[PDB]
Amino acid sequence: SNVPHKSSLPEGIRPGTVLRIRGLVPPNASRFHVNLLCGEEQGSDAALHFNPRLDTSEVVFNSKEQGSWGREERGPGVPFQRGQPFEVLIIASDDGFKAVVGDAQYHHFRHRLPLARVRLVEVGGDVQLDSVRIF
Repeated sequence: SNVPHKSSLPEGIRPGTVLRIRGLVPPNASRFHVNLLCGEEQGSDAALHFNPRLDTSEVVFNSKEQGSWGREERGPGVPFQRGQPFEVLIIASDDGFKAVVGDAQYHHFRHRLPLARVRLVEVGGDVQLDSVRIF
């Protein structure tokens, strides 16, 4: 069973915040996601949707605003593998979110929504989480 992991952020997140996600991509994984969302409602606007796609060998970044998706950005290749553990940082600055995978800077996603609207982090899909922490 895939069960979403939710972290409420009722005072939001400010520049200089680190979301640290550790887990395993299980053997039959298709894709999983890390979403920074504006509210608890299903289909909430998203400042960031980070979506490793093992099935298509891509990592997609997008936002959702006023109920519509933005233009996808892609990182280089896919630094995740079925059957292997990973660590991702998502780091908030004034300018955007930096994604770090393993020991490497991976992608910068410029803010599209104001960072102050973020209220929730949801991690789900085909992933077995070790831990999620927000600093």
